[PDB]
Amino acid sequence: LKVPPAIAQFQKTLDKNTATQVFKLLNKYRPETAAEKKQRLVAEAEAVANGKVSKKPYNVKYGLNHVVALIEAKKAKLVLIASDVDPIELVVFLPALCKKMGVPYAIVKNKARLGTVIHQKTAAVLAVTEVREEDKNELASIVSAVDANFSAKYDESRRKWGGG
Amino acid sequence: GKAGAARIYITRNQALKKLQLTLADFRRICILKGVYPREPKNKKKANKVTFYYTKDIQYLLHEPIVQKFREYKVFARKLSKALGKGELETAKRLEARKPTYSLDHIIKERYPTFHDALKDIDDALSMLFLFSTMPVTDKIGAATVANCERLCAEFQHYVIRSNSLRKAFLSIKGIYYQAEIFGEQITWIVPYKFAQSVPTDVDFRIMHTFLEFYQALMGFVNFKLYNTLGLRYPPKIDVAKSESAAGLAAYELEESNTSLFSNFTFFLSREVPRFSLEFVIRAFGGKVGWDPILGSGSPFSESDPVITHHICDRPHISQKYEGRIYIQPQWVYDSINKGILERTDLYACGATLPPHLSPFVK
Amino acid sequence: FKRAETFINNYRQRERERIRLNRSAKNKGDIFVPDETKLLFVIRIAGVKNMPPKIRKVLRLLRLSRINNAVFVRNNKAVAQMLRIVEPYVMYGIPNLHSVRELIYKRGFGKINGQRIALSDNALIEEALGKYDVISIEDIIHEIYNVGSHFKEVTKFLWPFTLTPRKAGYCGEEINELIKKQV
Amino acid sequence: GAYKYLEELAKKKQSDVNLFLSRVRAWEYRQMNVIHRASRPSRPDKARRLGYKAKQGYVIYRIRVRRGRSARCTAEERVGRYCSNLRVLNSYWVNQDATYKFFEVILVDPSHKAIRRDPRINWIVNPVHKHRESRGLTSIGKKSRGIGKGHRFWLRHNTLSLRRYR
RNA sequence: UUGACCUCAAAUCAGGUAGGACUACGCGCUGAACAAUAAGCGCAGGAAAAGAAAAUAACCAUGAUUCCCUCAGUAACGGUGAAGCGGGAAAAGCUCAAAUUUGAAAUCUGGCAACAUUUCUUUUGUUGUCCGAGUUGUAAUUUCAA
RNA sequence: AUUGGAUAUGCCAUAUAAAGCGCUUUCGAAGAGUCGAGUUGUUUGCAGCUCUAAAUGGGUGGUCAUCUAA
Repeated sequence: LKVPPAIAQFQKTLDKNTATQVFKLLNKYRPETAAEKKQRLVAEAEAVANGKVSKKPYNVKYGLNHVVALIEAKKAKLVLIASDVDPIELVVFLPALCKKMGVPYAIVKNKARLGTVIHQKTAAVLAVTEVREEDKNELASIVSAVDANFSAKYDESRRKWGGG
Repeated sequence: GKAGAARIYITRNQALKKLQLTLADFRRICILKGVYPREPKNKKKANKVTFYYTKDIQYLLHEPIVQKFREYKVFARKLSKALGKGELETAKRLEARKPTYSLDHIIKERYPTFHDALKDIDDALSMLFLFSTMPVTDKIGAATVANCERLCAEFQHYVIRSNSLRKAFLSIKGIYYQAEIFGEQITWIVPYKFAQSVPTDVDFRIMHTFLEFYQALMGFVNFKLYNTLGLRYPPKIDVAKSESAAGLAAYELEESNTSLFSNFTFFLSREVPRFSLEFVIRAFGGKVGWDPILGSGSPFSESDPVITHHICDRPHISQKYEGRIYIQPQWVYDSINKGILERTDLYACGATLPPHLSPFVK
Repeated sequence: FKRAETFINNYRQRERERIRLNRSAKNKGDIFVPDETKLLFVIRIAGVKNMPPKIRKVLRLLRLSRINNAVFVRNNKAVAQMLRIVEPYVMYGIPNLHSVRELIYKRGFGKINGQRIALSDNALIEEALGKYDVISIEDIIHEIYNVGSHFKEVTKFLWPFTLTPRKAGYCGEEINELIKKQV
Repeated sequence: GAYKYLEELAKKKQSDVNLFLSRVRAWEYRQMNVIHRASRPSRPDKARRLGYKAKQGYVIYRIRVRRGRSARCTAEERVGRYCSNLRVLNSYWVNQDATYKFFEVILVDPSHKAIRRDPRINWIVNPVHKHRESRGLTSIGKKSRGIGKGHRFWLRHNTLSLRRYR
């Protein structure tokens, strides 16, 4: 069959090498688990129950409403869109919104892989907003790779009706 | 067809289907509990292959072993899930809370009285003794091997304290010890300490399950024997002595012809299997000494002249002393089996070894 | 197949190892030389492809031509210097008398007629070591523990132990604990 | 948010993206049953504003009805009969073609504790809401019987009211 | 490969729930004859339905719904036939979707273990722990009167 | 005997919290196969069919007033 360009673009995903390097940075910024969050909070509870100021946390941003709001605020440095969202119209505007806001974006494979980073079964989109000073060069190198391996590549292919 | 001998016996596939358990799980349940194949008189009529009574299958339907096995398998899958997802903390925490099982109900059902368990502990004692010297492998468990060795040491200490040992025979396979506990006769075989190798031909899963059941039965028997005799179950074990290969010296028997060699101080050098010689001497009420090479914690030393008999299988004794004439383990084994002290001169070092008569042979 | 990043990683390790050997040899020719132990147990932890030629030669001399190979050696200045050179790929510790006896009883195998044969019987040991006054496994274990004159001959006759499945460097008495996990 | 984009994309129903998805999914829905369970709504914006929450006790069901009474009213009633233990909350249009009109019906389990302990949907547990679609109490049912406020929308005029003093 | 996710099934698996009856009043659907007519079919409750204006008005303005009186046998229509105002009875208001919690899913069902509680040994919860749901969105916050 | 709403009072109270009012050199999202148009039937409403939207927009009234549906 013949597919529109806005849906055809999801068949051109990021390559295996760049995606593997992307998830190396993502796995450094996983949100703390429900168990790790409870352990941290109970530890501060004992310091309050007996008797007694931190830094801002660092983690990857997830959630469709949350990430779209971060792109519109230009707070996202890298947006990774799942390639197999069951209703495709959930993320069918995200590549266009990321183009309009100047957000480096990529379409990665296995929405399940995105969910594993955030200790969830499934994530439609992940977004890295701001990382530690140690990983500034690692994120910068990834953004340059996404520019070449995803934006410089395809591009002319994403404006063509796929299938048929 | 649908009644009579056909319903009398249940095929292995039919029994597994009724119990809804896999072949490996059914074998483990049959080994852990009491279940044996029962060939019907009319095999053709019984088939309307292995045959088992429907009463055993009916009892095994409500057995918690199958449910526990599923819980272990289900928990193992969840542990694998956590490792793959990358959350190491979840897998590590779930490892501590992993499922376990208890054999107290099975032991009581299989052995309603301690007499039945003691009479059936001959195989358990032999299995524990055989596994006490086997090398640690992937199929076997290091903790299980240590537990089996500790159980064997506790049983030997209890037998020595109670002087329940009756006969000791030296066989090619190993040392056969016959003891009478609570009237029941228990026979165990202790293999010699040699550089053996795994045959790689028997089923390790079945052997491990049998060893685990044997260890549980041995532990329950040891606890009952210690309580009856007033000993503390489990006996205190010294870590430093255990690391020094002290043998039974580490296991302290703290309280919570039985004198054939009582008036004798036997000494052993580093040329004979002192592991069995010390147990036989201890069971006889005598004093047994070992060389520092064989182990630490020896009450006596080689230079001590208080030793009446010096056990040494070597053909030459350069440092032979006075009052400690060399004797052979065959004389000690013959004396223990017959209950009368043998001739030390006949079994002296450098002399022909007299034939060893098997006490079990009548 | 092999990815490009793998070859660079192997190269970086090779350059990393080259500097480390340069550290130990030049201007740092001092070894720890642990005392209170005349015998030590050295086990090759692991090795990588295209390993340094000096490390391979030391492993060949120390009979550590394969990974997870355990060999007992006598404490000496030359042995300590060789151990320091091959420290990254070899773990050393102080064996115990009980551990040595257990290892000989479980995985004790000698080299008879150029072949690794287990010492399941004392007849083979007596024939192989007739001139060394060794006739049983206990005598060989006692000589190794006491580090006698014939211990070097016994070590040559005895094949290297295979303690297949650890930290790197000196482990001390904790190496004997690993022996319990292997035998 | 993303429901602003989803709901403005749902107004261009014959655009390239929407037309391709309408024809692809219409074929897929025809291979399924007449009434089949939906794992998640095909219009998460439209279900969300009609009272659907992604939580236990909320169920989405798809149903196709033949074109050619109100089509949406019959979809609510047929699904309500199919799932007799659930309460029909609302319903909406998801797709159509030359023959079939496809609808998704939001149902709520009045016996689930997550429904009975939630004050915002606690009202549907009361027996007065048994088969709301059957009595014309849903959104399309109310619209069908011309219920509303204004001039755009019997018994008290066919009777003689005789007082005591007259 | 292991292994996650999505499916598709299965279980005499655990916990639930629907049917039928009544039907004076109530709410839908359907329908002839001599009119939302009887019937026919569907579905509730102690009331139901309706209900907090995409409502009237043209005033000095009114203010959810329902019922009564009046408007009125009037306008309009072609004999049918309302409604606004006005007078009474009663009065109560609110909840979501659409906002980034993002300095921390803060939310929820269930299993299990204790502790309570009872129209009640029958009822209904609390606390702890584990699992699941949930980021394709559960809480707090907001509903234009703001 | 079983209960309801208050009163009085003991204890507990996770308040580092949560509200109303007031003020602004900062903001303010509002429901679509619907509205609507054509046409065909049932009794203006409703229903089918064809088509199918907007953003001070849309509805209903007399440029203005009023309301804020799906």
